[PDB]
Amino acid sequence: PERTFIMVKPDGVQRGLVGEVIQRFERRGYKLVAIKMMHASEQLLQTHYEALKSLSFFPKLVAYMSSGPVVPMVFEGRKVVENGRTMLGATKPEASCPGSIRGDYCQDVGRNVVHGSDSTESANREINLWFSPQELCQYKQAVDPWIHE
Amino acid sequence: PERTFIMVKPDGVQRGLVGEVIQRFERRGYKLVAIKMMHASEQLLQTHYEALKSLSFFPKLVAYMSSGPVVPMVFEGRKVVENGRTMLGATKPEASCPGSIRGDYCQDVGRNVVHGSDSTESANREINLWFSPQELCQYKQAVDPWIHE
Ligand SMILES: Nc1ncnc2c1ncn2[C@@H]1O[C@H](COP(=O)(O)OP(=O)(O)O)[C@@H](O)[C@H]1O
Ligand SMILES: Nc1ncnc2c1ncn2[C@@H]1O[C@H](COP(=O)(O)OP(=O)(O)O)[C@@H](O)[C@H]1O
Repeated sequence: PERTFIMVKPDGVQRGLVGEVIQRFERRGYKLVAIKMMHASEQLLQTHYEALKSLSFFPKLVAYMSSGPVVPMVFEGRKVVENGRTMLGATKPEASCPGSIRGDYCQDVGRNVVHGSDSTESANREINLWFSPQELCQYKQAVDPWIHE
Repeated sequence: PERTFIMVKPDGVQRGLVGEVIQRFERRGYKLVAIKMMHASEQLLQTHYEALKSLSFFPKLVAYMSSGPVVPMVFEGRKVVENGRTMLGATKPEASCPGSIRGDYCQDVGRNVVHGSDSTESANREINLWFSPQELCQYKQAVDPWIHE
């Protein structure tokens, strides 16, 4: 069961885009299995972005990502990691195509509304960092026979 | 700070309407301050519906509301309880007007997608039943000066 970690950033919350992000995944048949709103601590954010810890903008990113609530969530379905990346669009909004989240809503790489896992290994790490196993819900989608072979 | 308790029911999750419900409140300027997905236990559901415990359909409602995950959430803003009720529409979908959630999406009172508090006192009780105070996030909406006097 492929899963990906999606997270609305503080600017996505402020601009009222939480439902929009969820709905883009639901409309593609993906199964919401976990979600919550929280203030993320600096330590959690530093671990989440550990691959970037050596970059100049790391402290600014961490301080920004803790400056208002975020909405982490988990979606499940076929090719959800790769399709999640396409649906979010390029990291830099000016490189993203219309129809993607960042192409429709963003103008600045530093205010690009949403985070999504870039690989299966990253998804598994991020899911387990933000959610305990008991927060992940299991159910069978009624439309399952019509969304994949 | 007025708050209301909104909850997507198992049929709203199955039919991919979670983001739609959130977005109707965000588009009206209301502030999302708490959300999670969970399997609700029978005991929690019986307390939530305690006013109905003497009615014939009570056990069926409780069993149904525990048959798949739900998405409880909390919104904050001026007249959010009363406006929440109008936005959801009448309990019986056939009595609800188009433009409301149940008027747009529902055909059966027993599958009417979403729950919302019917009064301020009910909202405070339900919020505290489903969420500990630490799950409620506080922030200032940037659009605050433009959504109310
Ligand atoms: N040059 C930059 N200046 C400011 N913020 C940046 C810059 N590059 C990346 N960021 C922020 O840090 C995050 C790092 O994520 P990354 O894995 O590089 O790409 P993506 O967010 O598309 O997965 C970005 O989403 C963005 O918000
Ligand atoms: N006659 C009925 N048959 C089956 N289910 C019902 C019936 N009446 C109410 N319910 C269910 O129980 C819930 C009780 O909520 P109630 O406070 O009566 O109205 P509302 O849901 O509009 O606040 C309804 O939302 C509905 O899902």
